[PDB]
Amino acid sequence: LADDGIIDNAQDNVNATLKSLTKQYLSVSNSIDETVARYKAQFTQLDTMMSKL
Amino acid sequence: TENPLQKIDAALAQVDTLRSDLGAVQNRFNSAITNLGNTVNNLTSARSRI
Repeated sequence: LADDGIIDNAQDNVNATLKSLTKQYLSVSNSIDETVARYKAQFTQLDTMMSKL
Repeated sequence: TENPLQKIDAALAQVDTLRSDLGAVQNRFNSAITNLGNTVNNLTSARSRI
């Protein structure tokens, strides 16, 4: 139950790992946002050029 | 066959080495799993980005 215990170090390592994975999730989320922004801008461009034609 | 104490010592050593092998295999497939997961997520991120 103390800090030196296997369970406490286990849960400390678990929270550290999930925080690193949360940083990775933030990276993937911003990449997703940028890619979606690009695709939606091109989709609006397609809509405008189809409206002209 | 006398001297059972050394045989008990051998049995407990066998238990300890089975524990060690179990942990070795555990971390072995943990490394394999994290490597394949990294490969999968890298592939999907590269595919979506480009």
